Amino acid sequence: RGKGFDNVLMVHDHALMDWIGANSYRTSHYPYAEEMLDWADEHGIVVIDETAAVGFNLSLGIKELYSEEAVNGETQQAHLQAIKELIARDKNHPSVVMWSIANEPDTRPQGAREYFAPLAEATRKLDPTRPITCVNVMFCDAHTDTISDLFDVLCLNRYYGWYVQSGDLETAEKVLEKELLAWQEKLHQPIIITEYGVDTLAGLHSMYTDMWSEEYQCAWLDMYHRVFDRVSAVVGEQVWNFADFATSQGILRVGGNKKGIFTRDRKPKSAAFLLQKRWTGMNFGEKPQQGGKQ
Amino acid sequence: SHMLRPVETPTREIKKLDGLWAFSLDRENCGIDQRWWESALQESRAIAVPGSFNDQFADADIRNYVGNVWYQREVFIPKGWAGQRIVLRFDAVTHYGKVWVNNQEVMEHQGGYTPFEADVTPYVIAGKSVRITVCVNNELNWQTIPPGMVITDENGKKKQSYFHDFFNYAGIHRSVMLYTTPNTWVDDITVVTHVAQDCNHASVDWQVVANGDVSVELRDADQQVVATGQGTSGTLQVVNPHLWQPGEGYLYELCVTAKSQTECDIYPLRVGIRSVAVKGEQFLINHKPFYFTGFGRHEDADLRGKGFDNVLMVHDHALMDWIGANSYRTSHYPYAEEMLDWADEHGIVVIDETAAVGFNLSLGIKELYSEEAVNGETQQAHLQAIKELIARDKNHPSVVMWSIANEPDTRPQGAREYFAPLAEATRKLDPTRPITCVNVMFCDAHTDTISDLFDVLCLNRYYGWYVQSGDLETAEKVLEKELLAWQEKLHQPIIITEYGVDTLAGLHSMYTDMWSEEYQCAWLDMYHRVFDRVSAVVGEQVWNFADFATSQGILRVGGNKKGIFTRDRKPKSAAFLLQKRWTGMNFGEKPQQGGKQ
Amino acid sequence: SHMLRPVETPTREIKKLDGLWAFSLDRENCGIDQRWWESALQESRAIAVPGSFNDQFADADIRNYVGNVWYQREVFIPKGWAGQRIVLRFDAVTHYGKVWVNNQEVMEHQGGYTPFEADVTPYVIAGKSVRITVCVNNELNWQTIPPGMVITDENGKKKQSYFHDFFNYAGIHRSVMLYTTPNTWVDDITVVTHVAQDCNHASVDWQVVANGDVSVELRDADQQVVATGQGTSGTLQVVNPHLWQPGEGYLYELCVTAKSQTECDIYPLRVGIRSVAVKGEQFLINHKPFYFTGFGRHEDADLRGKGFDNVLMVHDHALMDWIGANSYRTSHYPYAEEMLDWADEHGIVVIDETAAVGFNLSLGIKELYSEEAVNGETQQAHLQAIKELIARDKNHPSVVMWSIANEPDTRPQGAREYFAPLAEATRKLDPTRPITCVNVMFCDAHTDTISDLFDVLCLNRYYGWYVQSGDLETAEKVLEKELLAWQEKLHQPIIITEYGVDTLAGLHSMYTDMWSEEYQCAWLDMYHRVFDRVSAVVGEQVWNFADFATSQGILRVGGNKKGIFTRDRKPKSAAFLLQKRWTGMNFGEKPQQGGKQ
Repeated sequence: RGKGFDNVLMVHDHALMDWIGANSYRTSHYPYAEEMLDWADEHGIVVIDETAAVGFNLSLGIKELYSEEAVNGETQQAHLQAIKELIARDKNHPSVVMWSIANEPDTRPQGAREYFAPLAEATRKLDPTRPITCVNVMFCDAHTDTISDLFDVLCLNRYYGWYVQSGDLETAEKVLEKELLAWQEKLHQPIIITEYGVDTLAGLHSMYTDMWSEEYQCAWLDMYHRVFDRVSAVVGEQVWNFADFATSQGILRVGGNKKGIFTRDRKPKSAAFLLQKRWTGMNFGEKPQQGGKQ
Repeated sequence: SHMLRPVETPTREIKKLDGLWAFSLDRENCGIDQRWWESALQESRAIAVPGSFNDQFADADIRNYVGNVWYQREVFIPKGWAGQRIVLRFDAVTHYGKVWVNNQEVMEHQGGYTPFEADVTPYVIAGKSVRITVCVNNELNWQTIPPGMVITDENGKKKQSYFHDFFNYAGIHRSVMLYTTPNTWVDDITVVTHVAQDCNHASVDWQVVANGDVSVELRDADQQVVATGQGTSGTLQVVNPHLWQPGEGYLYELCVTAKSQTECDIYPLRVGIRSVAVKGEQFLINHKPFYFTGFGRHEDADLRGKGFDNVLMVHDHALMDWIGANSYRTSHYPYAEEMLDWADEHGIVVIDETAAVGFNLSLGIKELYSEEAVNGETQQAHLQAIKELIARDKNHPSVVMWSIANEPDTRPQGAREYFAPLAEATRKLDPTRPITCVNVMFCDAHTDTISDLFDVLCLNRYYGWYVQSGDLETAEKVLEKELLAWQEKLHQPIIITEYGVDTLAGLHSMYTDMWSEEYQCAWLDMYHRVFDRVSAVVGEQVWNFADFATSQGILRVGGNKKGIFTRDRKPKSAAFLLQKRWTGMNFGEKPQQGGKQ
Repeated sequence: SHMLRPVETPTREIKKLDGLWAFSLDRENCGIDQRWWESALQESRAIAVPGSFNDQFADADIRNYVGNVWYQREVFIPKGWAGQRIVLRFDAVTHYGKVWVNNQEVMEHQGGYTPFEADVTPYVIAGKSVRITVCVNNELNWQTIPPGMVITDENGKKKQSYFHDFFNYAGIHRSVMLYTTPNTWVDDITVVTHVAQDCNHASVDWQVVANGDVSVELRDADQQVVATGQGTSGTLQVVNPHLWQPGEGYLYELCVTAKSQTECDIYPLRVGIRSVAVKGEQFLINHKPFYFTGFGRHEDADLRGKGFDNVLMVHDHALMDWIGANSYRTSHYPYAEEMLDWADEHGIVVIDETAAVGFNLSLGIKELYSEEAVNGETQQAHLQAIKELIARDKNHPSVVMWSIANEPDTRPQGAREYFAPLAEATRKLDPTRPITCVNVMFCDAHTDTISDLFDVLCLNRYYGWYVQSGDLETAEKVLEKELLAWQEKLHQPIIITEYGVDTLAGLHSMYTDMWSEEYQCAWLDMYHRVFDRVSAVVGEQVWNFADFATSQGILRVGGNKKGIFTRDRKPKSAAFLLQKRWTGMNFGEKPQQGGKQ
């Protein structure tokens, strides 16, 4: 039963998270049901509410389609009502600490700053108790006409040696920090990476830490780690997918896309074993040592 | 310039391929500087030859390394080679190799997949140990074949990029041997075997000698003689029905004798009497329509990369045999000796290609005009690549066509300027076989180049995978209407040289979806449906014998899974599908109309 | 009849382990008296050597077949050889090979993991070609090493049944040369080095009964003659020595020299200053107490099983290197030439075993013979097995034991009695290197035969595997109190030779279940803690290196997944433990048995 509710799945996944040391997650690319109230509350799990606001590009084959004559008034107003309906529901829930208003929104073409800011300014008027956010794509340089200013914690989710720099970990780190440094200054606000990951086929090992192997995901993941906790600005790290999950038709994606730390049936990849040493060898809720004595 | 295959006779050959050699990485570019070929190879570990070197060591920085590498070997010249012409050849060294036999440089080569042999006695006296050093380079540029493009990092860090699919494995892939002939020796031969309405005839013979008087006799299926021949470079011999055919491989045995006043040289050459012609949208072999069924393949195995190994060749052919495959195309470069070996004895019909993939800037999934980065210079290298392959494969009856390139972009302006000469050039080199140039997806929007300047249409169709994702009925519609387009337009025979989908090995779905065995099957069955209803389709070659390693990228699951067989030769469900279809097919004859409503 | 594995100089040889001998099976029998060795081979098929005949043709009816197989190759004998003799060598034909040359029995053998030796130039011409027929026998019986029983099924379905894990891969698994040598020739050498913490002084001795006179030049590395004494047997000296170490394996080269008025022969054989003996309950070489770190191995590869590959060797060895194992047992049979090459050069310490395995009816985990077989003709054969095996590796610096048999049954009937005399024979064939034997799961003051006679008890078990299934904590309880038990009884050094689990390569789970990656890992280091916590334990060697093929049954799946690596060398998460643990040791020394708290 995809996208459907199960008491078991909730008791179990939550047990996974518990074990593996994650205190948080975004309901991603839509609102969930009632894991909110139950789990996050009771166990103090901090959630970053998102909206089913996703897929505002023609920009990633990785035709034609409409270019901002749609994604217009009737759609902004609908986007309005989406944020209405979503604050209606979780405005009490102690586990809600943000409102992500949209994921991966395109910020360059045409009339972007203009559609968007009024919605920052409406939601604001519906909750000022919890700061609002928005989730960035891979365009960066002093960059968004719309996202930069209006939001309180920039949430940036990328794959810096994945669809470009394929498997070059060392340069991808170079590019990673100098661009966190870049993102650091511009806004002098707190930065949370919301989708960091790789695609890894559950049962694949190899000596050369190849792409799509267990030992790549592991090497790759902790490449991030080092430049992560080495930047004052970074305050949130959230690995992109929990489990493999189904995806639309195409190539790039296989049986879903194998982007989970766990598999669809919750069997754990070797990456679950990193993120449980790292993630519990922290003190509760506090940045690790950004350097250890030498 | 001009060679023949070392066969053992009053010629003898010593195999020098124990491939226990001393390997070093010339990590900074100094091997040649510090004259490394003239002393003990420092830091030199043990490596196998024949074999690629990328995979042997389970080491990442050796795999994706890009400069230069050395091969050092202590070897022993036979006593008995007294006043003998002693030549040293390498059946292949992949992108570059110069050979120092004890501080004498004797040979260097460019073609990555063809032989190069240099030498007479002068540089070695019999009965003592020589130290052979090979410099192998693995760089591709715009004049190389394949083409390539190398990115240098901010810091003399060299990172090779290319435009083909399969991993750029480099090293001595094939056998290296020291071999000897007397001072009279047949240097080259050429045979052309005509047949007429099947009961009949002619076996043309041409010749070139190293100061000798060639006598020729074409002798045996049973060892008894059956024709005799005149002198240097002349003949036509004539007899009865015994032929070489797709089904069996039946081959005669023509030997060449040269004669100076004292010295002698007898070389034997196997001869398949077969007719190969294309007449009006039919590919005739011994004058009857033939139907290709088979594989595009690669020279790719599990630890040896592109290295050559007998066992695989024996196994893979048991698998091609079982599946009912009658043909294959050497998918992207010349293959080694599976030509005579096994393609000739069992009359497997081969399409052999040159090393030319990636003349395309479009297939991603720095740049801008596919010309004056493709030169009259590359054109030259290309012509050279061709020249060296026809050279070696000229006589193999297995080979029934030449493919001079794979999937070049023929939209740009010079495409036709570039191929037309290469087209006319390969025909003047061997008129006996049709030529072809394997097609990417283009049909009226296929453009200038030379489907028309070629003899039989080979089309690569890895379709739904990319264009109509996972859709069958829309995919069937365009396939058939495109295939027809190519009929009306060129009226030549059409071979589908690539058709299939990446399929994870054990991934089953009740919704046949992408990467599921169930899917591979439907997709393959769809194709067949439409082949079977388009007359000009005279052959199907499924894209891929087995999962083979690839270059970098997302569409690339480690060793992207293009195969029917796994890289460890295990059958995906799709194999049994082809077993039924192909062996259900009475041999070599296209099905009459394949389904019917 | 003992031998020396060829090398060259004015001994030369022609690798003729070429590919593609002709191949036929003998069913409805009839081969040996239908004079098949001439008039050659109707209806054969191509086969390659060296390798198995089993997996090559991807066929069950060949794979499982038992009985006689025919193998036939032609070869030109080199001119410039008419002077010397023409010795033909197979480095093994698996169970039984009856060589012929043009029409007459040339050699015969039953070993199977050891060499043959025959023709000294007398049978046919020094300058022409001569067909070489071989007949190979798969079958095993109780007087055969790897004993088994063949049951001819009703109307002749002759199935073979055996008593060990690995599959009954047969045929010419190894390199089949032929060689040259002058009529005075060295032959049958013997060397060995006794040392103190300071020096020195290895031994000259050998059977050159052929026309030769005596000369012995020993070299260090790099062509410096040092300390040479010239009479067939007089010991030598060291000014001060650079001694054979497991880290480095520095070895000397002494060129035996047999002088004559007619054609004197010089031979190169290298040698290493190995200090091999036991002292109390500790294992010392160059007089230090070091640790064994390896796997049990097998000669099993994906397409040519039990057959030789230069690549596989360069690669596997690279794996071991990376993963921190300095040792291994050739398991359940002798190998080929990884001995000399790798172990020597890299100082890898090997524990030679014999194809002595499967001496029980005792583990379904019928009837069969109970010690009326496994008798005299079989002990004598077991005798000859130890003969043939010491013949070969008595020089090899990497040989530090002789395991005489694996998993031998020690309780039923007449065990102490068959066995001790073989401890007492081998002793008489080498006292330079201590002998051993490998235990099964019966323990309590236990073996009638094994306990006393051997120098380092070698015990390989699975203490929470086929019993105590997955109970790690009690299995540890039981593990130590039984190492304690094994500790005292014999006050000798104890090496565990097969410790492992079965793990399906791609299986993870939260509950460290059986057959998961994270069980093998948890399980393996459960051993680890009780291991290095027992003074007595000096050797740990994980059972299998890679998955490998096994006989028919249930308990075992695709082999049995008992390797740290998979058959195609892809590494399980256990390779990642045994490489942290195994390199976070100091070279060759027991870890801290406790770390401060």
